[PDB]
Amino acid sequence: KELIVYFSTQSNNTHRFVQKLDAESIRIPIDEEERIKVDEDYVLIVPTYSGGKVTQVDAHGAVPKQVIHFLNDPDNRKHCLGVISSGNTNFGDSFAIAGPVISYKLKVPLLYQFELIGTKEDVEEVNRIISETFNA
Amino acid sequence: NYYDRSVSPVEYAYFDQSQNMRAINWNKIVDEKDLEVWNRVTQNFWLPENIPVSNDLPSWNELDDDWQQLITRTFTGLTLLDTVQSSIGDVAQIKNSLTEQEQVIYANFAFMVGVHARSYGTIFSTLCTSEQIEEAHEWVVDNEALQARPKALIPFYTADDPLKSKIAAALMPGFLLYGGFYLPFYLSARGKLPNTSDIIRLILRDKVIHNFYSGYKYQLKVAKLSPEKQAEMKQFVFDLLDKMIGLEKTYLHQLYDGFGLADEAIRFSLYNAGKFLQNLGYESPFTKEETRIAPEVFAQLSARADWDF
Ligand SMILES: Cc1cc2nc3c(=O)[nH]c(=O)nc-3n(C[C@H](O)[C@H](O)[C@H](O)COP(=O)(O)O)c2cc1C
Ligand SMILES: [Ca+2]
Ligand SMILES: [Cu+]
Ligand SMILES: [Cu+]
Repeated sequence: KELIVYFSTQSNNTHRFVQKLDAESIRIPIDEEERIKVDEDYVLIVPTYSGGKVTQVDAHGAVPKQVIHFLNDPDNRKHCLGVISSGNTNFGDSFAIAGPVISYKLKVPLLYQFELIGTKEDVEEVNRIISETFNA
Repeated sequence: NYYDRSVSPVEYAYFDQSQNMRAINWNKIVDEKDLEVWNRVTQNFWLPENIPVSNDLPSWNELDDDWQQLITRTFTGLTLLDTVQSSIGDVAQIKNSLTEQEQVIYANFAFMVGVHARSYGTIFSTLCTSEQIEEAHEWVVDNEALQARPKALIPFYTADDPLKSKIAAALMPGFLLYGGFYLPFYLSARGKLPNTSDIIRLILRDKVIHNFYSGYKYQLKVAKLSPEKQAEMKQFVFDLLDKMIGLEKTYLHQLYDGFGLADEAIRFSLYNAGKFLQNLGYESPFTKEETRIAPEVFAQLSARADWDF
């Protein structure tokens, strides 16, 4: 029962990375009027959208609103085994900070960080980390 | 519907005078990604005046004339590329926009890349002499390897193929300046010119969105072409990047001649070439190994490398 829950905006970078992974995936809807229920254990994969805001790093909007809405449902929240976050290192100290923020809020491990649609190595590594997360 | 029987002014001006003009509609938005990008780049507005590089004087005066000259030459070289993108590259994108908001976003890009070019002047004004400044300008004008890079991109901006113009618009912030951005991060890893690195980090925060957005708009247009023309555009991208990697390598080996920075600078360049390809929707062929730089230098780029509960 390997499962990914993920979010991706209209740019579909995170979507394309997840479709390269072995495990089955479920997409959190872009439309803020729509919600999903997940009743099985999952690894969460989300991009970062804080936009490198500074006050010190400002983590406001790091986690997309649709991901917050999804995690706000305690039925969904309890099934999260860990978070993988994405972004771009050119955002500096704000790189992939959606991961740490979710890791802290849920009390779950930050399993991996990657960029854009990911590389061959990212697929190989995330496949292994998800397998070990569900086995352990 | 008014929208489907009217054209934006820039469409009217350059492509179609047979229809009346519609004002930009910010109340009924075609693409939410435009609003996302507009809000971030406008909220991220900054000016070099608000970063005091006077505190770099101590670490700057400890550097010998060769290192001071390297920094001045490198940054004047980046000033040229920003001048190209501000005055030609980003403004050329306006008329080729898919949406109304995109026309205004590229006007922001042109202004803010102008601010990037201006920021190098703020650094030189504080640290360098009138002689050091004019020498760097002379050196940029007479450096054929430097000149070759913008000379290869400008034709796409002035020619009538919007997709090739868009690829050039993504390649500039996505790839071409990172060979130069290595130097300030290399120096700041040794506690040298730390306030200068704060300006570079503000520049990168803009350029990362510029590359993403140009890449995003490229993918929306190519997706409408036949599978044959899509394959032709992919071949053009890899061919153009191959050529630009060639010219960049030639330039960086001359720029960093006798400093031993060329190898790492080129690996950092290829790392960013990989991200350029990905934001055009193409797989990066570069391994983790051949794009690797020193952890302490990468740390200077990124140290990271409604709730109901
Ligand atoms: C407006 C905007 C803000 C962004 N902010 C950040 C950020 O704070 N940190 C980061 O690592 N990446 C940031 N990124 C990069 C995105 O996370 C990256 O493009 C990602 O691949 C987008 O995923 P998606 O296409 O699935 O939405 C930002 C991108 C945009 C367009
Ligand atoms: Ca990006
Ligand atoms: Cu100088
Ligand atoms: Cu730019």
